[PDB]
Parts: sequence; structure tokens; C-alpha cells
Amino acid sequence: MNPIILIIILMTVMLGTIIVMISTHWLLIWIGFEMNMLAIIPIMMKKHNPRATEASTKYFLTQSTASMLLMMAIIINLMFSGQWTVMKLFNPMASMLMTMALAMKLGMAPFHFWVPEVTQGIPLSSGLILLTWQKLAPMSVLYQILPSINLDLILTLSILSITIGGWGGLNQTQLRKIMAYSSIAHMGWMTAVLLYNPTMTLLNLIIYIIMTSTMFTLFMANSTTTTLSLSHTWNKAPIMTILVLITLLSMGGLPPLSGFMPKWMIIQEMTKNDSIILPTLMAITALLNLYFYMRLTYSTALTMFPSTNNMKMKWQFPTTKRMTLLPTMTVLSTMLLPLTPILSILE
Amino acid sequence: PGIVELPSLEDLKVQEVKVSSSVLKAAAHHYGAQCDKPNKEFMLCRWEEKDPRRCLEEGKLVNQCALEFFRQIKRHCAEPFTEYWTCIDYSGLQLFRRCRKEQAQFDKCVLDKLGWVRPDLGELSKVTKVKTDRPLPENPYHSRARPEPNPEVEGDLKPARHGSRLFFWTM
Amino acid sequence: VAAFLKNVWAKEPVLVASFAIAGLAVILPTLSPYTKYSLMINRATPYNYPVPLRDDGNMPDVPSHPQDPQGPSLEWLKRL
Amino acid sequence: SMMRWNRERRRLQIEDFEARIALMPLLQAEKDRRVLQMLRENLEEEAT
Amino acid sequence: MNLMITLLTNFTLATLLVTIAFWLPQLNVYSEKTSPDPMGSARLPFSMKFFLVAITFLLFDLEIALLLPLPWASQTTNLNTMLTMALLLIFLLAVSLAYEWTQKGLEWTE
Amino acid sequence: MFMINVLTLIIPILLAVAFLTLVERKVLGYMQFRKGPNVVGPYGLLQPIADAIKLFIKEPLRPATSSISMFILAPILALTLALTMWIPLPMPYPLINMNLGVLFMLAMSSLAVYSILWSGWASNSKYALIGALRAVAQTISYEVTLAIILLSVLLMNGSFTLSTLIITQEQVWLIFPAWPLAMMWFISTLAETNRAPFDLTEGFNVEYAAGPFALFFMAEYANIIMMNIFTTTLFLGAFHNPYMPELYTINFTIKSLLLSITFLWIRASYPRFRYDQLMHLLWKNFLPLTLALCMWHVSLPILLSSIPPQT
Amino acid sequence: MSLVYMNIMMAFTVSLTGLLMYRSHLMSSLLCLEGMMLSLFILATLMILNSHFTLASMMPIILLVFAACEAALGLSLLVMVSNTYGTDYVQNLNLLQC
Amino acid sequence: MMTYIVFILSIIFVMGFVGFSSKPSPIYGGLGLIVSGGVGCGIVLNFGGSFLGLMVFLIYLGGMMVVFGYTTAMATEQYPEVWVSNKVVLGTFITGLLMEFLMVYYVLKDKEVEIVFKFNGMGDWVIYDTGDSGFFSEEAMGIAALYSYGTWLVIVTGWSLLIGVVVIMEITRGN
Ligand SMILES: CCCCCCCCCCCCCCCCCC(=O)OC[C@H](COP(=O)([O-])OC[C@H](O)COP(=O)([O-])OC[C@H](COC(=O)CCCCCCCCCCCCCCCCC)OC(=O)CCCCCCCCCCCCCCCCC)OC(=O)CCCCCCCCCCCCCCCCC
Ligand SMILES: CCCCCCCCCCCCCCCCCC(=O)OC[C@H](COP(=O)([O-])OCC[N+](C)(C)C)OC(=O)CCCCCCCCCCCCCCCCC
Ligand SMILES: CCCCCCCCCCCCCCCCCC(=O)OC[C@H](COP(=O)(O)OCCN)OC(=O)CCCCCCCCCCCCCCCCC
Ligand SMILES: CCCCCCCCCCCCCCCCCC(=O)OC[C@H](COP(=O)(O)OCCN)OC(=O)CCCCCCCCCCCCCCCCC
Ligand SMILES: CCCCCCCCCCCCCCCCCC(=O)OC[C@H](COP(=O)(O)OCCN)OC(=O)CCCCCCCCCCCCCCCCC
Ligand SMILES: CCCCCCCCCCCCCCCCCC(=O)OC[C@H](COP(=O)(O)OCCN)OC(=O)CCCCCCCCCCCCCCCCC
Repeated sequence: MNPIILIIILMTVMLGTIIVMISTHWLLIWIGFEMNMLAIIPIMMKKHNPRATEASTKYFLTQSTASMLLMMAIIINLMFSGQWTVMKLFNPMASMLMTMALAMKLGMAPFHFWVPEVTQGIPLSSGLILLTWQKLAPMSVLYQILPSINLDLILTLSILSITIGGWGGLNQTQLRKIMAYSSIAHMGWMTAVLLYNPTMTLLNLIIYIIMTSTMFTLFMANSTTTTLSLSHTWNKAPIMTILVLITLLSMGGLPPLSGFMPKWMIIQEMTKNDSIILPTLMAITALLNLYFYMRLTYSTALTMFPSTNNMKMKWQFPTTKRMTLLPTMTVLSTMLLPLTPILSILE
Repeated sequence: PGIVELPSLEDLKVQEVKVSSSVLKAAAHHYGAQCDKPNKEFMLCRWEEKDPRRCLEEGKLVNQCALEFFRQIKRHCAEPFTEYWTCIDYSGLQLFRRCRKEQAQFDKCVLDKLGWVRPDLGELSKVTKVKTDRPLPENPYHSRARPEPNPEVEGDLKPARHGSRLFFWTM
Repeated sequence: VAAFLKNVWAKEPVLVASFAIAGLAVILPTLSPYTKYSLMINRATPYNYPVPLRDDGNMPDVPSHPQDPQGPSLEWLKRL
Repeated sequence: SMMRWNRERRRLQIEDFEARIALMPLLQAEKDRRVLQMLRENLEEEAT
Repeated sequence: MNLMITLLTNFTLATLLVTIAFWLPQLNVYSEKTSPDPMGSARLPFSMKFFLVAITFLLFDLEIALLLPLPWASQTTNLNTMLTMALLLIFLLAVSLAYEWTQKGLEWTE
Repeated sequence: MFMINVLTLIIPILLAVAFLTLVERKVLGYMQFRKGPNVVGPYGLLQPIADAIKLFIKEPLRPATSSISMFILAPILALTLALTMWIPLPMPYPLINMNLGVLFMLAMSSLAVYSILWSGWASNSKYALIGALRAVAQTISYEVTLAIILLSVLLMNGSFTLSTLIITQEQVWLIFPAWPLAMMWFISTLAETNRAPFDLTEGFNVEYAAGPFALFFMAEYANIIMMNIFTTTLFLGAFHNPYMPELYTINFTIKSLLLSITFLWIRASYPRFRYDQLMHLLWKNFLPLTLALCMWHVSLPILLSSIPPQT
Repeated sequence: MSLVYMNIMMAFTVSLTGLLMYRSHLMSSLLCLEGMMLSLFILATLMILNSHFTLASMMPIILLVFAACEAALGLSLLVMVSNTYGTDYVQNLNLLQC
Repeated sequence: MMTYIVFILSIIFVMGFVGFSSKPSPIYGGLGLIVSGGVGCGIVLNFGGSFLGLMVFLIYLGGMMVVFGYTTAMATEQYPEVWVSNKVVLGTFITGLLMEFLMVYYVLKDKEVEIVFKFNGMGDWVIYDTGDSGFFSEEAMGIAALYSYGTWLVIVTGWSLLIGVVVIMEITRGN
């Protein structure tokens, strides 16, 4: 791809998300999602193999169906309110359809069935864009319509997201599918606290984006797409062996790392509202995520080490990859729990 | 809720201007010049009362002054006006520009026998002022009492008492 | 700037005519003395009823009749 | 030619619109009495 | 109503002429013909370029759909804004055509 | 009484299409230093009748259609869209007087490509389908410049109303302020109707019988006469006395006959384009000029203070 | 609720369930998706015309433009799939099972 | 019956969506969606939104379903059907369309008027011509205010169309 065309298309992705964030009119919300989808499709087809075309097709179909359901929600709101302000909705039918459409856009379960496939088919940088930047616009719309969101619906989608994103990561050796099921679990955590305190939603979204970008930046820096290929990193770049894995200890949510901060603040703000069963069971399923991701940590900085001979040739070459913000993102994703009351800046 | 209050059918009886649309359009500019004051009183009453039930007598004055206008045409300039609205009436879009000689003869007979100058281009679309003797409607929308707003913040901003108070963080 | 222009008017006169007409269409209405009259004609075209004002007692510019001297004029439009 | 004739057509449009404006109070009074007549007829038939 | 009556008349005349032009030569008992192309029997080859000209049509047709209310847009009171947005829409249609040019998109059906 | 008006529209359309075949064969005859038909009728007046009776009793080609439904609906849609393009035409008064008659004709002419596409798919041949796809791509390419030229001229009309376009041209023919739009419009109408030098289909619906081929042929000629009448009304607007409308009718009929004969005289004068040459002619020649003149006719009535009225 | 809007929503849901039940082709999926867009156009148009709400008259045109650009994107994706495999079958799009 | 023409066209619209949504083939699905677009355009035109219905015919059916049929003809390889003499090749077509229009009549049965006559739509349905608008269409002026009022909407729409051109030329090159 021509780098000018790449810059213009990435600015169009960013512009679509900014248009969703700043606009007060529902048609401009729908326009921002259309522009965001249209612009992100060539980022996925950047390498032109059949897997990226299949992934772009499945992503197009799911996001297109979600855009149509979003416009049907907007149209029902115009029926029952005669106006277009992006605020609460004035029909439970419009609220239900817009919550379903945004859950399809996030890949929350049971609309999760595209995220591991699409994340598998596309490269690591476009997978990073899809799992970090594309979450921002539907979480903004869910932030603005929360006087209308049905409680039982959003809690059902959140627990089904956390359970399916947990039980998806057992059978996986592909790193992109692991990050996709981690995405499904974390979006369930974010929408669990949405109707109680959406500042903790924004805290979980920011910490998740930092940890996800650290993991995808390390996967790009090591040229590893599978567990089996990630396990050759100790003989090639030994500082990458610890950074990937203590960032991955952050991502499951485990103290004293900063990925324990969002889940702890979510449990904290849901027990103010006299919900005790629900954060307990959601964090038990997060321990199931810890179970599988700790097995991956064992496989990379423990048992299955063995190397090949052509590592002897890779030893004579240093990295030229621009590991952009990787020490910054790695320090932010691990040592930020002593600065936990910084979360008031998101209020 | 409440009974909607409608005027009787005797409150709605007035003598009607039983002429066609080309007949109205042929005398339109002279009607706007000559019948200006009750028409403008009525349309001020109509955009202020926002209710056709509070405008019935001004509408009757409009209908009366229109009937006096057409009687005053009929007594003086019946044949040039008939010659003019017949030619206006032939057209599909009812053009003024197809009928300039009948317009000239109608304006000639009207300026001679009655002294009515046809208004220039720009005049009948002016916003005029109307002297009324009825009171201004103080609540034409019948809005009830507005909800009292939430109290604003006032006072200087003291620092947080012992900081964030988040479980053990002393600042 | 004159050798290139003759070279492109020799090679591609369709696109030279296109860029010249589009350039005139861009930078010409900013230079015309009649662009203000388009605005003045469009805002003098009475689609709505000129709703009159309640005469409070001090409005010496608002007329009482169309044929009164005060008020906006369209003699510039009849003359031009 | 189109300059002269479209200016003339705008003046003829303004003449037609002033004819409409002069006719509007009569038509508005008749429309008011029309809809009040129809609502009163429907009210009496609702009563019977 | 007059429109729909005229449409029904045109459709009925068209279907009547099609019915006559199919049934009138079938009254002939001519013969039962036995064993009734450049390629032999192979698959239809897909051509990427025909699809590209169809999509370029669709995108410029959507830009034309944006261009259509301009004779009504000329009547506005905000004429500087209207003229700027009209010239901007036709300029973005021209930028689409220039980008379609300079990436060899209009080639072998230019 | 309205049905009398509809039939006296649509049956003289079929008669004028019938004798356009005679006029085309005679004019192509005399321009090629020969004669057209003069034996069958007195100077060929019975040639369209003999041709129509021959085409409607000829043996059907007996196709194995890929679809029954599209094989039947492609001539029906071709004839219906050929006949509905005539009802808003102000000659001087339209049969159906509508506010958006220009836009109506543009929409019904955009619908006309489905007869080509369905006729090409409803045959078993792949070469017929390839020819139909090339014809559809040609037609959709030239509809772009149709729409943009038409919008640019309607910026002098004031509305989409066809009857207003006579009022627009009461002082000057509209070809005088818009002759480049007129000539690109004329070649674009020449390329809409698959007409030489743009008839590459004769260099898609050859699965049909002689009867249905006559139906596609007469839909094509109704489109040709219609587009010439529309171009006459659009650029060469006749004088309309509202008391004697037959003056306008004689005047636009003479002008539309001259423009149809100009189609006949262009097909007898030029070699055909190669397919990419007319794709080039659209996309790289007519379309930049069309966008530039569209900018020019947007911005010109604002700089001349000559914006036409909406009504 | 209102009468014709129930029909337009029912058409939307029928085309939804057509998109939500794949039979054979990706083109049929794009057809059901654009039928959903058509029903959205009709429903938005009937509301905005019924309400006499003037500035939303430009809304369904923008709906049509953005979603037909979306459909052009879908047709290009289908073409790249059909050039990969030969057909546009949805069962040829299953390499992301593993 | 003639009062209820918008409801009848909506019933035809729902039946056409049932027609192509059951998906016999993408080509017959495209044909059913063309017919459904025409009758839904008739629904729009029978409120008085004439520019929006002509936008349906000119843009939806005129460009987009053309490109859908054009793309569909370049896939899904054709095969013949029954072609026996004119009773079978056209008489079965006439009887099939007669059964389809008799189905359009047959879905309007006594179980339907229980929804119709209880919630009578006509009598007060199309309230578009309630009073006077003036010398304009409100629909046309609201569409025309895309240029004076809708500046941001024009910017984002034209930018998305330019980006659409760029995006199609990137993903179709295959390199
Ligand atoms: C006259 C003008 C000039 C005056 C100048 C006066 C000062 C002169 C010296 C200038 C420099 C001043 C430095 C800061 C002042 C002292 C702060 C302090 O000790 O706070 C006590 C703080 C609370 O104790 P306190 O008795 O209640 O308060 C005494 C004061 O009133 C404390 O005041 P406070 O109560 O207002 O403090 C507010 C609040 C007080 O704290 C709280 O409210 C409690 C919550 C604190 C966070 C707990 C998070 C637990 C979960 C995460 C654990 C992470 C893993 C641990 C570290 C692993 C290794 C990296 O602070 C925080 O929440 C901040 C977060 C903790 C950072 C503390 C400052 C670190 C600066 C240097 C960092 C170097 C790396 C050390 C390791 C990084 C972690 C500390 O102690 C702790 O939280 C325990 C950790 C130890 C604190 C850091 C000690 C700093 C010196 C380190 C030297 C050795 C470095 C070795 C190499 C690098 C490491 C391998
Ligand atoms: C509607 C009534 C009738 C109207 C007239 C039409 C009837 C006459 C028809 C004649 C026979 C045509 C038969 C078909 C021919 C098709 C081929 C053909 O003509 O191709 C078109 C040719 C194509 O060009 P070409 O192919 O010859 O050139 C080669 C092109 N390159 C280099 C790219 C390979 O020309 C055009 O496209 C021009 C169209 C008309 C443009 C009019 C411009 C007007 C002047 C503008 C201003 C100029 C000065 C610059 C600005 C100054 C500012 C101060
Ligand atoms: C409430 C919150 C509101 C919003 C606040 C801000 C949110 C920020 C969200 C960040 C989302 C990041 C999305 C991904 C980066 C975007 C730019 C991009 O495309 O980078 C990838 C790029 C591709 O280059 P390419 O040529 O494809 O290389 C492949 C090899 N040939 O280049 C590469 O591959 C180079 C390798 C390194 C890439 C590192 C990218 C890191 C980006 C994230 C930084 C951390 C997030 C910011 C801080 C927290 C914000 C919440
Ligand atoms: C500012 C106003 C708005 C301007 C933008 C809108 C214009 C309206 C028309 C839109 C045209 C869209 C397509 C333009 C593409 C330009 C690039 C191009 O075509 O380059 C190739 C061409 C050489 O042609 P070639 O590649 O060989 O094609 C085969 C046939 N020979 O190379 C060329 O032909 C060179 C083309 C560029 C140079 C033309 C210079 C004309 C200058 C006229 C005087 C100045 C007018 C004012 C405007 C500024 C122009 C710089
Ligand atoms: C808006 C205007 C539309 C106009 C449409 C029509 C255009 C054509 C106008 C007329 C052209 C010429 C008509 C005459 C043609 C020649 C007829 C003829 O001469 O037939 C002779 C033939 C044999 O006769 P026989 O008895 O053998 O003679 C031997 C003599 N010792 O005997 C026969 O063949 C038998 C008799 C046949 C007569 C045919 C007459 C012409 C039929 C035309 C049909 C349409 C008429 C117009 C309809 C619309 C207007 C009302
Ligand atoms: C396989 C099926 C059969 C295929 C062959 C036959 C069908 C295809 C060919 C014919 C297509 C017909 C298209 C008709 C609608 C065109 C747009 C239209 O109605 O424009 C006319 C007019 C708009 O002008 P305006 O002046 O604004 O309105 C009058 C108010 N003064 O608006 C009016 O005057 C409104 C009048 C009432 C509304 C009539 C709407 C049309 C009838 C319903 C749809 C019929 C066609 C369905 C199938 C379409 C193709 C699939």
C-alpha cells in the first residue's frame, strides 16, 4: 500500500471514531460507524491472502448487520421521540436494538463469533487496531445511552461475554485468537460496571487498551503469531521473554500489576449497589482466564523451550522494528497500581 | 381530560366571497392595497392568538371588507375586470405576463374611477405595523409552571478532605 | 510556465479546457460585481407571509401600509 | 440573454408571490371557518 | 391516479405485444427441429475491469445523488455556503476521477 | 377521455417507430449514393408493414432459456420503459404534468439497463452474456454524463419541471449558453441507445425470436425518437403561443425530426469505436469537461445575478 | 402502534432473518442486507414526511449514499472471494476454523 | 379499496421481501428486490415524497441493484430450464403470476380485516396535505438545505465517498 494512502485511510478510521465521539445527532453516529468500517477494511486486506479476504468479509457482514440494527434503533427513537439528540432512548425496543447493535460492534457474546476468526485472518497491526481503536466508538455510545439500557440485558451479555471469553482460551495456540477471547472477556467486564459507574468502564477500557497494545507490540517485535513460535524468544531476544509474560500476568488481572486495578474497581463499584453474587462469579471466570493464560506463561518462560540452529544466524542481527511506545506501554501496563486514584481524571 | 370548546354554527356564518381563484388573483394587488388594515389586524390576531376560535370576528371583518372591495369593483369597473380575469383564467399556471393589455385597461379604469394605484414590486411583501386595541396574549401556548432548576454550585473550592479516600491512598 | 502551458495545450487540450473552466468557476464569483445581487434577490423573494408587528408606539421605520415610504425597497430590482 | 430573462422571471415570481400574500388573509379566515364548521358538524354527530 | 392508469396502459400494451409476438408464430406447425458459440462450453471468465467500471459507476452515481438538489439549492439565503459546498462536491467528484486516473484504474476500458 | 389521450400518445409512438425504419433505410440509401426501399409501397410506404408481418410470423428461434421469467420480462420492461418516457414530455402540454419530470425521465432511463442484463443472462450463451455486460457498462457509463449535463442545464431551468424548460427558452435557445453541454449531451444520448458509432452489439439479445427482436427494436427506436424530442425541448425550445398550441407542436416536431435524421446521418458517416475507446471517450474526455462545466453552471448564475426562479 | 410502520418493520425483520439464515451464496446475504437498507429508507422517509419535519428530508438520501457505498464495498469483497475460490459460496469461507 | 393503496403496497412490499428472503437464487432474489424496491417507492410516492421516490428509482434501483445484478451475472454460472412449446414456456408463466396475484388478493382475508377495521388506518392516514405549504415542496426545500445548512454532512459524506473510491481501488487490486 502507498504510505500516503495508508495515512489517509488511518486518519479516516480515526476520523470516523472521532465523529462518533463528538456528535450530538444519531445520523452522524451512524455515519461515523459507516466511515470507520469502510476505512478499516483495507487495513485488514493489507497483505492480500485468502485469510484476510475471508476475515474482511466476515467483519463486513457482522459490522454491516450491526449498522443496520443501529439505524433501525435510531428510526424507532424518531418514532417515539420525534427528535435526534444522542441521549437516552424513548422506547425499550430502540434501547434493546441499540444495545444488541453495539454488542455486535464490540463482539460481545453471543455476538462474539466473529472476533477470533477475524483477528486470526488479519495481520497483527490491523488486529491491534480492531481490538483497541474499534472498541472506542460503541463504548462511547453505550456511555451516552445508559439511562435507557436494560439492566438484565446488559448484565446477561456481560456474563455471557466473560464466560465465553474465558472458555474460549483453553484450546488455543494462536496468539491472535487468544487476544480475541481476552477481548470478549474484558468487554464483558467493561459493560458489567456500565450502569453502576461508567468511569470504571473508562478505566477498564484504558487499562485494557494499554495492555493489549503492549501485547500486540511485543508480538510484532518478535514476529510471533503462535504460542509455539513465541517460545523461541528466549534464545533470540531474552528481554522480550519477561516483558510479554508479565504484561500477560497483568492482562488476566493479578496484583500488584495494573490489570488488577480495573477488575478490583469494578467489583468495588458493584458491591456498593448490593450486588455480591455477580462480581464474585465474574471474577471466578476471570480466574479461569488466569488458569489458561498462566499455562501459556509456563509454556513460554518455562517448560517448552527448545530451539533451532538458525537462531545462531539471527543472533548476529539486532532489531530494526520501531517498537513504538513499548517501554512506555510496558511500564504503564505493570506499575500503575500505586497510582490507582488517578482514575478521577475520567470522571 | 376536558371538553374542547367549539363555536356554534351561527358563530361561523358570514357572507362568502363566492368568486374563483383567477378572479381573486386578478384583483389581488388592489385587494392588498385597499383591504390592508382589516387583513393585517386579522393576521396579527392569527399569529398572536394561535387559535382560529379567537379570530372569528376579525375574519368576519376580512370577509366584509373583501365583499365591499368587490362591490366597489362591480359598481365601477366590471367589464375591464371581467376582461382581465377571463384572460388570467385561460392560463394553466395563471400567468400575469400573458395578460398585460387587460391589466393596463383594468388599472386605467380603476385609477380613473376610483384612484387606486397598483402597488409597486416590493410593497405588498413588506412587514407592516398594526395598531390593535385587544390585549397581547400572555400565554398563547397555555404553558403551565416551569420546573424549578437544579441549584448551581457556589462557594470557593476547598481541597479534598484527606485526599482521595480510596481505601488506603492518603492523597 | 509558458512552455509547459503550450506543451499541455498541444498534448491534452480537453484537460486544459477542464482546468481552465473550473478555475474560472472557482475564482470568478469572488470577483463579480453582481454576486451581491444574487443574495439580495434571494432574500427579497417572499415565500412566507410578512407577519405584521403590534404597533407599540415607537417604530418609525416599520410602515403602516405597503405604499408608505418607509420599508425595504426593490427599486434597484426594477431598475438594475 | 439568460441574465436578462432570469432577472425578469425573478421579478415575475415576486409579483406572483405578492398576489398570494394579498390573498392569504381571506383564505386564512375561510380556512378557519372551514375547519371549525367541520369540527362542529363532527361534534354534533358525535353527540347524536 | 392518471399516472398509474397510464403506467397500467403501457404495461398492458407491452405485455399484449409480447404475448402476440410469442403466440402468433406458434400457431404455425412448421417442423419439430432437431438439435436446436465462440467458446465451446467452458466457464464464464470473470473480468476484474468490468467490475471496476461498475463500481466506479456506483460511486460517481452516489456523488451525482448528492449533486441533484442544486437547482433548488441556488434559491437559498446562505449563498456563499451553498456555492462553497457545491464546488466542494464537484471538486471531490473530480478528485475521485483523478485518483481513479493516476492508479491505472481506467485502463483497457479507459 | 383521459384514456383517449393515453392511446393517442402511445399508438402514434408505434406508428412513428414503424416509419422511422423506412426513414432510416431511405436516408441511409440516398447518403450512400443509392436508394432506400421504393418497390414495396409507393416509395416504400408499405415496407414497415411488410417487415412487421414478416417478423411476426417468422419461426421462433426456440431457445433453451436460462430463465423463463427474465426471458419474458426483458421485452416487457424494454417496451414499458420505452413508452413511459413520453408521458412527461411538454409538447407543449405534457400528458402527465409532474414537478420532477426531468428526474422522472432520468430514473426511467436508468431502469432501462435491466432489459439488456436480463436478456443477456436469460440466454445460455456466455458470449451473449459478455456482450450484454459490455452494453450495460457502456450505458451506465454514459448515464453519468447524462445526469451531470442535465443537472447543469437545469441550473438555468430553475427546477426539474419539464414545462418550465419552455419558459426558460423564451428569449434564446438554451444551446446558446450551453453548446458544450449540448454537444456532450448529444453524443451521450448517441451512446445511450447503442447507436453508431457506439453500437458494439452489432460489431446480446440474439436468443429471442423475430417477434421479440422486433419488440426490442421498437423499444430502441421509441427511445431514440424520445431522446431527440427531449434534446429538442431541452436545448432548442420552440415558440409557444398558449392560444395556438399547434404552432409549438409543428415547431418541435420539425426540430425533433431534424435531430433524428442527424442520428441517421451520423451512423452513415463514421466508423465505430473500439470498446475501450468509448470508455476513454467517456471517462477521460467527457466527464472532466462535464464536471468543469457543472462547476461553471453552478457558479455562473451567482456571478451574473441570474438565478432562475423555483416556481 | 402505527399501521404501515408495522409492515415496514416486518419487512425489515424478514430480510434480517434472511440475512440471519445463510443458504448458499454471499450475494444472497448482500441482497438481504440491502433489503434491510431499503426498508430503513422507506420507514425513515414515511416518518419524516408524516411529521412535516423539514431538515430531516436530507437524512434518507444520506442513508442511501452511505449504505450504497457500503454495498459497493461488499460487492468488492465478494469479488475478491470469488476470484480466490471460483464461487462465492459461504462454505468456501471457512479457513478461519483453525 | 382505493383509499387503502398505501397499506396494499406495504403488503406487496412485505410479500416481496418474503419472496427474495427465502433466497431461491441470487438472481431471482435480485429480481424480487427490484420489484420490492418499486412497490416501496410507490409507498413513498403516495405520501408526496416525490424526490425521495425518484431517488429510489434513480439511485437504489438505478445504480445499486444494477451493480448487484451486474456482479451476480459475473458469478453463479447459468444453466437452462424447461423450454417446451408456448403453453409450457409462457402459459406456465402466466398461471404462476396469476397464482401470485391471487395470493396478493388471498392474504387480504377476514383474518386481515380484524386488524384493519379495528385499527382503521385510512380516514386519517396520509395527513401530508393537511392545510397549505405554499409555492414550494417542504420535502424539496429540506433536501435543498443540504448545502446551506448541512455543511458538515456534505463534508463527511463527500469525504466518505472519496475514501470509498480509494478503498475499492485498494482492495480490488490484489497487490
Ligand atoms: C522543603 C522542600 C523540599 C521537601 C522534600 C522532602 C522529601 C525529600 C526527598 C525528596 C524525594 C521524596 C520522595 C517521596 C517521599 C517519600 C514517599 C514515601 O516513602 O511514601 C511512604 C508510603 C506510605 O507510607 P506512610 O508512612 O503512610 O507515609 C509517609 C509519608 O507521609 C509519605 O507522604 P504521603 O503520605 O503524603 O504520600 C502520599 C501517598 C502515600 O502512600 C499511600 O497512601 C499508600 C499507597 C501507596 C501505593 C501502594 C501500592 C501497592 C500495590 C503496588 C505495589 C508495587 C510494588 C512495590 C515496588 C516494587 C519495586 C519497584 O503516596 C502514594 O500513594 C504514591 C504511591 C507510592 C509511591 C511513593 C513514592 C515513591 C518515590 C520513589 C520511587 C522509587 C521506586 C520505589 C518503588 C516503587 C513503589 C513505591 O510508603 C508506601 O506506600 C510503601 C512503599 C515505599 C514508598 C517509597 C519510598 C521512596 C524512596 C525509595 C528509595 C529506594 C529506591 C530503590 C530503587 C528503586 C526501587 C527498586
Ligand atoms: C444537441 C444538438 C447538437 C449538438 C452538436 C452535436 C452534433 C455534431 C456531431 C458531430 C459528429 C460526432 C460523431 C461522434 C464523434 C465522437 C468523437 C468525439 O467527438 O470525441 C470528442 C472529443 C474527444 O477528444 P479526442 O479523442 O479527439 O482527443 C484525444 C484525447 N486524448 C488526448 C485524451 C487522447 O472531444 C471532446 O471530448 C470535446 C467535447 C466538447 C468540448 C467543448 C469545449 C468548449 C470550449 C470550452 C472553452 C475552451 C477554451 C479554454 C478556456 C478558456 C477560458 C477563457
Ligand atoms: C477515553 C479514551 C479516548 C481515546 C484516548 C486514546 C486512545 C488510544 C488508542 C490506541 C489504539 C492503537 C491502535 C494501533 C496503532 C495505530 C497506528 C498503526 O497503524 O500502527 C501500526 C503500524 C502499522 O505499520 P505497518 O507498515 O503495517 O507495519 C507492519 C510491518 N510491515 O506500525 C507498526 O506496526 C509499528 C510497530 C509498533 C506499533 C505500536 C502502536 C502503539 C499504539 C498504542 C499506544 C498506547 C495507547 C495510548 C495510551 C493510552 C490511551 C488510552
Ligand atoms: C482549481 C479549479 C479546480 C481544479 C480541479 C477540477 C478540474 C475539473 C476537471 C477535473 C479533471 C479530473 C481528472 C484530472 C486528472 C489530471 C491528471 C492527468 O490526467 O494526468 C495525465 C495527463 C496525461 O495524459 P495521459 O496519461 O497520456 O492519458 C492518455 C491520453 N493521452 O496529464 C495531463 O493532462 C496534465 C493535467 C494537469 C495539468 C493541466 C493544466 C491546465 C492549466 C490551465 C490554466 C490554469 C487553470 C486554473 C486552475 C489551476 C490548474 C493548475
Ligand atoms: C398517420 C398516417 C398513417 C399512415 C399509415 C399508412 C401508410 C401508407 C399510406 C398508403 C400507401 C399506399 C396504399 C396503397 C398500396 C398499394 C395497394 C395496391 O395497389 O394493391 C393492388 C393489389 C392488386 O390489385 P388487383 O385487383 O390485382 O389489380 C390488378 C389491376 N389490373 O390489391 C391489393 O393488394 C388488395 C388491396 C390492398 C389495399 C391496401 C391499402 C393500404 C393499407 C394501409 C393500412 C393503414 C392505413 C392507414 C391507417 C391510419 C390512418 C387511418
Ligand atoms: C415485473 C414487474 C413489472 C415490470 C414492468 C412495469 C414496471 C416498470 C416500468 C414502470 C415504472 C413506473 C415508475 C412510476 C413512478 C415514477 C415516479 C413518479 O411517481 O413520478 C411522478 C410524480 C412525481 O412528480 P410530482 O409532480 O412531484 O408529483 C405530483 C404532485 N404534483 O408522482 C406522482 O404523480 C405520484 C402518483 C402516485 C404514485 C404512483 C407510483 C407508481 C406506482 C407504484 C409502483 C408501480 C411500479 C412497481 C414496479 C417497479 C419496477 C420494479
